Amino acid sequence: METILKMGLQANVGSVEYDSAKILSDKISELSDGEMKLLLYPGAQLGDDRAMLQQLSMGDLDITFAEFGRMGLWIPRAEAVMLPYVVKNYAHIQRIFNSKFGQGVREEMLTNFNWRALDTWYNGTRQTSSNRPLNTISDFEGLKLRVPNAKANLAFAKYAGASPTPMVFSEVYLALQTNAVDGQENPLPTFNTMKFYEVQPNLAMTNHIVNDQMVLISEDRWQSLSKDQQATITEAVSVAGKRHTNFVNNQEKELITFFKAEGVNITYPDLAPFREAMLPIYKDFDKKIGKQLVEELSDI
Ligand SMILES: CC(=O)N[C@H]1[C@H]([C@H](O)[C@H](O)CO)O[C@](O)(C(=O)O)C[C@@H]1O
Repeated sequence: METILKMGLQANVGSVEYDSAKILSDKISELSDGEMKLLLYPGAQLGDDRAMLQQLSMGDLDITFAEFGRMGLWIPRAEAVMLPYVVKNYAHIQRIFNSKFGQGVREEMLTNFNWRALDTWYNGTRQTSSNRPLNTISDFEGLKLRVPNAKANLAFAKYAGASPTPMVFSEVYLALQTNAVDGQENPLPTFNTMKFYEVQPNLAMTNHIVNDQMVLISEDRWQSLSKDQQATITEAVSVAGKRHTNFVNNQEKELITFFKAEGVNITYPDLAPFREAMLPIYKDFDKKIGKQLVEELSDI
């Protein structure tokens, strides 16, 4: 081996994201005949996504994952893509990523922050688990709902009427287990592999945020690779992404049966009241960004 790359991710070994990172790594080695290798640093051992993104900018890490909307911390308009109920499905996030708006964000990521977006995959639609059944939006009143350190998720919790509790991902299981919080929200593969179902007796299909999953490489690293090495990474990303998105789609169907068998009570609230409750988020965001951006993205 001669060219050694490093990838970091928050998700643990055993997660869909890790499984796909291992595919990346295996395909990079296979297609390069062992000349290239990808080392893997899971479980947020390097920090959270925000920290790993900075490490990519500095060249201390080569590859990491990030949602398009997470770019909003550095490129404010991108946040709109993570506001609850804006993105309808994966095909919609693909239209956004490929649109002139998406291209403009991707160019800014490369120019300012040394991030080259190679693809974006489907990471699932977030759902809300809890220690009591949630059948209507009114049931969110008083719910101590853990959220990531992300304003969109915090706003979902706030406008649903819950009491948002930001917390890093690695601390969630213990907080649920001890009832320090009453619930969390994440896609179903995550709810499975993090074992949150072991400590959450209810799951509500709020369908509130569609998460993509960009594969970012340091632009400096990319430019230093040969054309052959670039082709290897492009093909590895294509192979891994096809498998990732398909696995998430399959799991979103198959996991319902599994969670029921494990004793989880699954509820399906009417979502029209949830969508209505989120409208002030869009008005505020449009006011801050200076245009009707949420509506323009929703119509892309
Ligand atoms: C790429 C990445 O690290 N994604 C992580 C996301 C994002 O940080 C968040 O959605 C904001 O974009 O948060 C989690 O879902 C969470 O803490 O519940 C864990 C997940 O691994």
